[PDB]
Amino acid sequence: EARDILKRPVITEKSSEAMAEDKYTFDVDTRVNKTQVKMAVEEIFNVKVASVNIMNYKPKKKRMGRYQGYTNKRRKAIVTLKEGSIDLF
Amino acid sequence: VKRTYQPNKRKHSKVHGFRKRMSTKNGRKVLARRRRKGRKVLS
Amino acid sequence: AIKKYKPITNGRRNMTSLDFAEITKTTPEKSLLKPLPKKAGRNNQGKLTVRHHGGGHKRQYRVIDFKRNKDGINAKVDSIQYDPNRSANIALVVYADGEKRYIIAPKGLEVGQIVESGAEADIKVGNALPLQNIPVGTVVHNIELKPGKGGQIARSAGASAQVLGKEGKYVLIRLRSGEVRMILSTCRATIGQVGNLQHELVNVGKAGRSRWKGIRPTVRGSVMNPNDHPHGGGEGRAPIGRPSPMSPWGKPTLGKKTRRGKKSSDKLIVRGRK
RNA sequence: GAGUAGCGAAAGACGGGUGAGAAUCCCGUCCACCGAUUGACUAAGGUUUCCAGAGGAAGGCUCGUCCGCUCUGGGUUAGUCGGGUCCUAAGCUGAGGCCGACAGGCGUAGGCGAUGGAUAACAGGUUGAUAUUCCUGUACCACCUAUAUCGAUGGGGGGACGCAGUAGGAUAGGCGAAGCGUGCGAUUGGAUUGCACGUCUAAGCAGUAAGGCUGAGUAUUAGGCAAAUCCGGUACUCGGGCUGAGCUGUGAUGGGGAGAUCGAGUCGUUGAUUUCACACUGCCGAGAAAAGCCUCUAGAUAUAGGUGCCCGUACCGCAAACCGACACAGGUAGUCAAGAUGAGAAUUCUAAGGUGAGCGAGCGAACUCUCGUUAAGGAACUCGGCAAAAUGACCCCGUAACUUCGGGAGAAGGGGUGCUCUUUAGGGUUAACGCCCAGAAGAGCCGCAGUGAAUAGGCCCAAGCGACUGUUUAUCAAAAACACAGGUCUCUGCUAAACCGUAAGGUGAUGUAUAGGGGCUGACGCCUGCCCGGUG
RNA sequence: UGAUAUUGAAAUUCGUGGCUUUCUAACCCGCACCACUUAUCGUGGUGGGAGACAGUGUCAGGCGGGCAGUUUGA
Repeated sequence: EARDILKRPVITEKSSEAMAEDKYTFDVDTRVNKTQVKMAVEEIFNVKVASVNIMNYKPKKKRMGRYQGYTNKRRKAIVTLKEGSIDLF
Repeated sequence: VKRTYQPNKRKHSKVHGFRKRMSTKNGRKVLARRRRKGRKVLS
Repeated sequence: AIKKYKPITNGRRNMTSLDFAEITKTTPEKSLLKPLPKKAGRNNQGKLTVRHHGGGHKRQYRVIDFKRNKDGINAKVDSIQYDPNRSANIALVVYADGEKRYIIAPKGLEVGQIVESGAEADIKVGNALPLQNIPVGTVVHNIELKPGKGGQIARSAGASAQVLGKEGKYVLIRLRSGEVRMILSTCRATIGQVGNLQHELVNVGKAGRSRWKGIRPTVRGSVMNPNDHPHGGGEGRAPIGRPSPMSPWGKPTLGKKTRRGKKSSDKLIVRGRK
């Protein structure tokens, strides 16, 4: 594990403004805690984490020829760093 | 004028719903019936 | 006695009330109270099985001692108190150990005097003891019916019975309704009359004061329809066009007797009177 | 049918701009409308309607360059907010159990279950879209590691509770100031402290604080399922604790400001429907439980660094996002709520803030609707004064029969009410001045009219019915019908009668003949005659 | 409301049968105490009360608009 916890990073306007500070955003597994997201970011990137905030997002409607269908439900986590940087590039 | 049907999330699931249905021998008959018709929602 | 009101309003025109001059304290003893949620004439199934019961004031149950058990240990009356659940007042008696419990207050006990139980006590107001030890001609109350169970007869305000005779193991006695009956000689009773003798001369006065007591209104059978009552139907006002008046379930309800035969108390009762 | 009915309550105008196209979109100015709400919050319910770019097929009762509509990109951050890892009520379930053709019904211990009890965070800044959640500052709570005590699964205390009434202490808020800050100073006849605004900042810590409650010691022991130093009794002497709004400091040396990097934050007075608080007094209708919490014993062996999970969090929310098939004149719990006028949360006009109603332009026929006025008469109208008109506030003088002595009563019927100037008695707060709240007498001045607008009973005489407040045919009947307080008859001795059910289990009732069930009558006053042959 | 089954014992009495008494072993107690046991359920033990009655099955008679199904000319 610890690579099942993290799925992919988020890259938008509000997230690039957050890594002007030391705040990094990922999209994580929908069944994990704060304390697993914190102990998985150091095992992968070797940083020192100061905090983790999590959000649950619900499925959104989406049509293609006016159809049924919902997007996946999401869980994204903002981690603050005390020591280091994550160059996700 | 007040109308019938003032909605209520918690009343709805306690009077109609899976666990209520599966509690009675006649509620399991409802759910069997809807399965052999092939309804997409059973409760 | 009976506080009478001035006719300031049509509501309080002819309305009376007790003065409560006997009640010494006005707050229960906290360690002797239970909750009493209303069950307003509705049974297991949730259906109304008794008419005219409803929503009154909220009440707590006080734990009354109807079987006087502590024998040969004196008790001093500490307080006379108000009980919402019965028509009589109650007394708090402190034992010589430090054990408090309520008692139904007799007609003539004041705060301070002592009481006691058992088959060796004085024949005076407040005492309890078996019926073989009571001299003929005493008025008693709180009379047991099976030994050990507790008293069941003569527990309303102003209620008493007096001993009449003695058989081998039974005892003759006449109840408040004038019926004569023999009770087993091992069943206790208390000496005196139940207090609160002026409870019956109260004039309730309002419709809304009987709603405070928990009584709900009565519709006469005559003003119903034929699917509701045998008395329903008719042009305007009608007489009872039947040989006998009937109840809302169709039984005869004036003069027709309802006590059931082959009872084990058919031996024990001597002179009948309702 | 027919280019006919309708286009769903209410005010817009013009200028500029954008565009292929403008009454309808965006910006501006003026004008209007709500303001105990057409404002600000927040439950429920709805589920992406929220935000930014782009679009004009359909939806929108017109148009549309626009949108709650279409397109593709985004947006919801918590040890302390609300819920779970805490408690229980009604109810719902229930090992064994009891009952029953089957199916199953009931029920014990034990569990589930808030609309209640418990429970540690505040102020400021910030985005197009979130914030007691992010950021800055300052906190508090639980646990963990470094550097006698624990204590019931059990006992006791506590928690812990109704309704009404008045007085008081505070504080929030409002108001006024030649108190002081800032920023103006007039082109219409005048004037120049003259005109407008501003006048402060938490939790936490540690101090003292109106008010409210109330003897404290020692010895002892037949009770609290065993125990007890705790509780409950008894005998004795002798007669300061535990709660509580506010206020002061200091926070924090910062933060916010009417404004020009600097920048004032005084005094007086009115004051709550908030808080002290169900406190205190009174009444009878006699007013939850359980845990946290504090003790008792059965028993048992003080600074320095860290750790803190899950779910909700967007937006609408008296509404075009909710229930009414609609962007529908209806319905939808709770909190906040300024100024003038007033008893007022009434009335009329305004503030903070929001809005101008998703078809218009003309013309000013009949007839229909909603509103205003009317000579002379004044109910002649009509089934019927139906509808309309008239009364209407505060003050003073006055007031009939009849009565159950309470009433009738605002009975009736009259008079006053604007402004200016003199002089006159006091009552809140303060050392005074001040600052508020009220009165009396006189002399004048103006008009058709002085509660000059708005809002605010028409009265009287006599008769029938029901005493009275109350209830009822959701959607043609509100009453003389139903309730009722009181009266009477009757059944019922307790596993009570009565009622529900096949029974078991229940209600009655944790009641006990001054109690309970049923029939009739219907306050109170004076009374209630005859018949027991027939039916019960 | 009777007969009969569950249902037994001893006596007195007048005709092997009935009647009435009394006794207790069956049956009953929404009855006290003690265990299971944290328990106002239940089951078991122990005292008391009642007792061959009552309750329960089968068969029989009365009552029975409380409730059903129907008829009520041309």
